[PDB]
Amino acid sequence: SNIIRGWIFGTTLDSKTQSLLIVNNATNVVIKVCEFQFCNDPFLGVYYH
Amino acid sequence: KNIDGYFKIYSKHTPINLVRDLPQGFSALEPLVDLPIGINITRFQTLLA
Amino acid sequence: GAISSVLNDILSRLDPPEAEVQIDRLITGRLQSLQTYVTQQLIRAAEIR
Amino acid sequence: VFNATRFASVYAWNRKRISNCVADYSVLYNSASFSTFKCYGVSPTKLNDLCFTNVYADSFVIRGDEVRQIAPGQTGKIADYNYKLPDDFTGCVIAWNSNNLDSKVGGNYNYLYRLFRKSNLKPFERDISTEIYQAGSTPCNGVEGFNCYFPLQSYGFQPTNGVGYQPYRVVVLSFELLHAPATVCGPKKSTNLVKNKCVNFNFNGLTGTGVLTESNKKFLPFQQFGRDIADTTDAVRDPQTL
Amino acid sequence: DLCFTNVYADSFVIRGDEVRQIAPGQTGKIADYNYKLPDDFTGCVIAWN
Amino acid sequence: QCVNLTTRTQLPPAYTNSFTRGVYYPDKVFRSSVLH
Repeated sequence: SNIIRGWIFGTTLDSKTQSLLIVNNATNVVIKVCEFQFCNDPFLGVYYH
Repeated sequence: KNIDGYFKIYSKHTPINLVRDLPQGFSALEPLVDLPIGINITRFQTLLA
Repeated sequence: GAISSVLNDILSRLDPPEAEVQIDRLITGRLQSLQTYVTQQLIRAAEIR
Repeated sequence: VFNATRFASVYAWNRKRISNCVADYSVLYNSASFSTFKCYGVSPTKLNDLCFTNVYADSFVIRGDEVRQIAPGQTGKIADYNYKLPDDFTGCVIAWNSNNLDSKVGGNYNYLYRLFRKSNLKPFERDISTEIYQAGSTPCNGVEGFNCYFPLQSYGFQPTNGVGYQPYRVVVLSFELLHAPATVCGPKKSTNLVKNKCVNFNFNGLTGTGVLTESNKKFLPFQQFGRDIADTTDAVRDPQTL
Repeated sequence: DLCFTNVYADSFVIRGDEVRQIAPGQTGKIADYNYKLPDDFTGCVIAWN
Repeated sequence: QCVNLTTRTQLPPAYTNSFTRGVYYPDKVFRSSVLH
């Protein structure tokens, strides 16, 4: 069901370091290297079927 | 893997028929892209839907 | 001990000032291989004779 | 890349992917300023004969005293701390002077550098972290103080300083070579393809003597060169037509 | 201690950025175009301001 | 973003065997009927 969406590759998983974020938002394969505000539980949900 | 600041990814997709524990088989993984991320990766997570 | 095993790579990469450092490593590696092989043949020919 | 307006700093340096173009270094000789020019893994006379797969330009501005630090196997505040080159670095280093543009009368504080780093990071790595370095035993808690120094300082960029203190621009080229399909190849005109005759072939810079025949081998789309037991190139792929 | 047979002086004036180009196996507007040194060049290069 | 899930059940990290997984092409080079 395409549940694996991507990863977050970082050092400390925080804004104190530079991290990789490879995801897929069902349109484009998004690969970004930014200073991310890391959430404790990243997810992408589908709603109200 | 991230060695010498050169993130190598290797992708392989094949159809399977599986309920349970990882199948006894073989598949040669092929490189898709090459990402010059230039970071340090020690910890990571995985997105789910 | 050289940067590569192929003679055609060093002829396509390095100058003859920098290739004689590298090709003479290939020549010595191939001559010692032949001096290995002729040693293995003469001892074997002494066994057959 | 070489004639841009403003470069980036050394801790965060722009890495523009050079793909699908003609590597002609004779265009740069109209306005040439190249002070040092060293290719460690390759030779500069083969730049027109040999061509490269994935050319990456490493553009940043540092102090003129630390240009020799950009080398595989050196240290410094540039080499050991933020911009490290690999041990197997097969590439070229192109650097030149920038007194006429990057020197300000008052001072150019926009070009920062990393002076305090905790450990020895991996080569080809960028570091945009602005965390306060802990030089002592007390926790810094993200503020400055005793043994708590801000890691990003700036050089003195004035045209009246010493020439070793003057900012030198630098662009370093890195590539994978003779294993991958080549996208960037320079202004050497290709010739006709001759089959069933012993010729002197040149495929993506790889020169040698061989016979070109058709085959039933089907290469993968990421594969260019076919090799043998003896490790020599047994088959290539035509980059123009499939 | 060693002395030489046919010493030839190569006297000219170029830009200060291109002095390292005078070497066996380099390029430039001086090395590649008009003043080229041989691959088997056994000699000395003396330059000054 | 900051809101975490509440249906997470603490379960022990069990172990799994792999048969022959983890093999990739080390470079971009074609090879035919060889053992490299």
